[PDB]
Amino acid sequence: VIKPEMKIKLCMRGTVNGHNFVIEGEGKGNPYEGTQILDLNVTEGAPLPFAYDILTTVFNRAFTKYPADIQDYFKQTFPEGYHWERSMTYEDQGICTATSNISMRGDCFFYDITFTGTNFPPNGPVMQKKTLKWEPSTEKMYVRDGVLKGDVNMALLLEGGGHYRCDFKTTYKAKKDVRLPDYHFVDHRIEILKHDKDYNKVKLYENAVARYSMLPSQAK
Amino acid sequence: VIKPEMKIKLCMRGTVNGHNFVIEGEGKGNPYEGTQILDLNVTEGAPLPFAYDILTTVFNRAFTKYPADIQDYFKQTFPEGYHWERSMTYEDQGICTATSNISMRGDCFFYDITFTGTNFPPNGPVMQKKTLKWEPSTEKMYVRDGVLKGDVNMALLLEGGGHYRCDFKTTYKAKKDVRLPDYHFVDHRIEILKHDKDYNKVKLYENAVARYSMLPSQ
Amino acid sequence: SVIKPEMKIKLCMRGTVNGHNFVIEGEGKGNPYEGTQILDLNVTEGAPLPFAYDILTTVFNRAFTKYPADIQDYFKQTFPEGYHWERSMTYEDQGICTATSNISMRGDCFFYDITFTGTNFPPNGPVMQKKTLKWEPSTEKMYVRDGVLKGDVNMALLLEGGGHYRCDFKTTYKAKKDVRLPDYHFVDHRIEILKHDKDYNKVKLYENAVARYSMLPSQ
Amino acid sequence: SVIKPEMKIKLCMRGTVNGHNFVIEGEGKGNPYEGTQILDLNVTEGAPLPFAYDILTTVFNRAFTKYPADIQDYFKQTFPEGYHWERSMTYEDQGICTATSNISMRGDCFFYDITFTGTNFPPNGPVMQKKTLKWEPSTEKMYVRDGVLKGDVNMALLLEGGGHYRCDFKTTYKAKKDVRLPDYHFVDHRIEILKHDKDYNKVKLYENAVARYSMLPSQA
Repeated sequence: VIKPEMKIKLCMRGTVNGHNFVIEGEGKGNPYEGTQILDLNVTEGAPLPFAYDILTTVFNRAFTKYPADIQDYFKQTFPEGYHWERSMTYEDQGICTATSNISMRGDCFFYDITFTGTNFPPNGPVMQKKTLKWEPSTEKMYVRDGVLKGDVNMALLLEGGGHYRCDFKTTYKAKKDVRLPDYHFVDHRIEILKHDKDYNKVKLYENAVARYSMLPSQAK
Repeated sequence: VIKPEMKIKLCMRGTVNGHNFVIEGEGKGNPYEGTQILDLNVTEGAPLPFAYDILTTVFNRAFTKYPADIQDYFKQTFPEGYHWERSMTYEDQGICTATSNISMRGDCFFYDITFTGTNFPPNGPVMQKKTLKWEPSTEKMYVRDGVLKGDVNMALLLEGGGHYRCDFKTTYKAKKDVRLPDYHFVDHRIEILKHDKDYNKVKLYENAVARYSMLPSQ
Repeated sequence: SVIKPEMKIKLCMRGTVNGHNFVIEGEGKGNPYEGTQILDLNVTEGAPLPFAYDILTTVFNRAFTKYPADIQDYFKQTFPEGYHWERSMTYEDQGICTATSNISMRGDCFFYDITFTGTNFPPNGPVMQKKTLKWEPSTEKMYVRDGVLKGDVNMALLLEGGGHYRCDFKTTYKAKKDVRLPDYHFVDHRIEILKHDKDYNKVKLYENAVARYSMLPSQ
Repeated sequence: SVIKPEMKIKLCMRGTVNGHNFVIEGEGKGNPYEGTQILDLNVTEGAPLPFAYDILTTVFNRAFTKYPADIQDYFKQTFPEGYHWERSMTYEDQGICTATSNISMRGDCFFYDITFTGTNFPPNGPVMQKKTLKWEPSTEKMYVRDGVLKGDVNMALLLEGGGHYRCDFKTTYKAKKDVRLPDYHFVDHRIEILKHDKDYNKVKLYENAVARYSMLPSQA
């Protein structure tokens, strides 16, 4: 069902700081290698008045390299697919939510996305477009109430060299009965490969890899 | 331009726990008295699988009784209007956001609303519809960076007794330059006065009054 | 009843904020059924304090609360044995403070044994640069949870220049014995520093608190 | 260098959780460059503890971290003068703990002066009911802010029954002298109770901690 190469099509409807916008994307990736590339176009609301980086992790954990010894919640859930829900709590009290309904037809994933951003300070690094990238990260994956949660401490690198923190809490909900994983980690590195001046066109890459801890247990 | 009686029309497009919905409403109230009634209809996604109460405060601070010694940020901004943004952090990590763009044509307010709910536990009081009402509340109003913030500790009274807590942080953003208020309070009491079985049809009322502290300064 | 219309207060606080250890002693008195009280506070170790004194003030007793008769008073009925309370204070710039208080009584005197810890205040923030003027008056939401009484309050420091710096308080109040619990209600506050010396080595502090239900009628 | 291949540890903690005062002494030793250590802890007042001991364990020194040559070691650099740390621990059911530790050195021994406060734990929650099995292994995000080092980590307690109970840690580590500051990096941990007596009056405690950059390469 999940092919070695899969295409992607998406549509995000968003509001941030009261500015409405729509973004469409198309791309492709390699689910079993945990890599993917998307081409994103702002089709309504351009140019965006806020840092593009707040959006980029909203643009599918099917694209994760899972070792054989950890259950792959994400690839098991197709063709039926899954949705996810996320809260993003920034350290200056900007709060974003997003939801994404993920389906499959043929060799293509489709995502139907909403994004809301609230309460960003006008002089803060989001509304002043002071961000450079997300740092790579490690997301903690755990089962709760029969679905999978993933929490990650994310940080934007800023112009100037400091960081701006955001706490992600995501719940990933399979539309079929899959084998559930044990507690584990997904290491990520998301990167904008290219963009025009106002980020109306963006080329976006993510590498993600699941694992257990590298440290052995002593209490055994 | 804000009349003694104003009408209201609204539209909400919402998603909670992945469930999309659309609610339309109409009503009216008395802005200088701080009271209003709305009639709300679920037009898509009926029946809602969650507690209707999580939406009700999202269905306009123009409907507030302001004494003359507190600047009224809300009434000053019309006819151009204002927009607001809110986060609602529940104690069990459900997080909702909402935005509303509020305009006026004649004797009628219009609201264009989004609502997103994330990460509600499936056996919690929201997804199990165990809520009875919001308690009345006291919102704290303070100026920040030229606009008006209001924060309020909210609580849902639950079936069975006990409360479920939610922290609201709102930013209200005037579309023209207004006189800003000093720190103050808005007391509220919101109530669903009638509903049908599945809350497809709701009649909703709010009373809100602004004030300084009732305690004198030493 | 052992809560007399006039009661005295004695307290000791051991604290640490931003790594700086300190000890504060206080003595005072108030009128419990009226909701008013006065304290004289002296820093006995770690002076001068490197942070805004206002972070400490609400930790220096809900026994000093005016309770209308239709609202159950959780607090006075806990005595003579008393009660303890535990509090988290989460500031908007990620400073987080905890405090605990054990409140006992002998004769016409309350005694408080207090701890305070402050973590992660930004070095240029209004706490460590002492930019605060006062707390604003407040409304605390009181609700039963798990057989004890919780109170949550959105607090705000007025700062030099008229902006505010927000703090969310979450307190649990726990009677040493079983007592009748209240319905949901509110406690309004106004806390004020009446006098201080330049480094806040000596502070005179006042509070007024009054419980109520909502003044708005119900439909 | 004053940091020897093997260092001893002595510590005193004064704490309060849920109204319950206690004092815990400890002694042990570790290998700072290997990132490993063992402590033996003894409750000297307030025994037996009425709460899950796990809440205390990460408060019982990042000098014990294996740092690679390409990441600056904030912690080793700050001795003999030492450092202090400040920590908030926010649990998902509104329990909030703080801790502070002052870390000094004489000869081949570290000394820690520790406070711990725990507030607002629910009485039927897993803390007060002693339902915790262990912390999961974790990945702490390390970043400089205002000339000192912060570390944030998403922690989880494994519970009886197999679910997890989340806690968000925010730490600030503050050197007592000038040191070379590191770039953004990670510290992987695995903390374990190796042995304990019936009421946890005596506990033998191990940590392994290792600093790293991300394992994933950049496409930028």
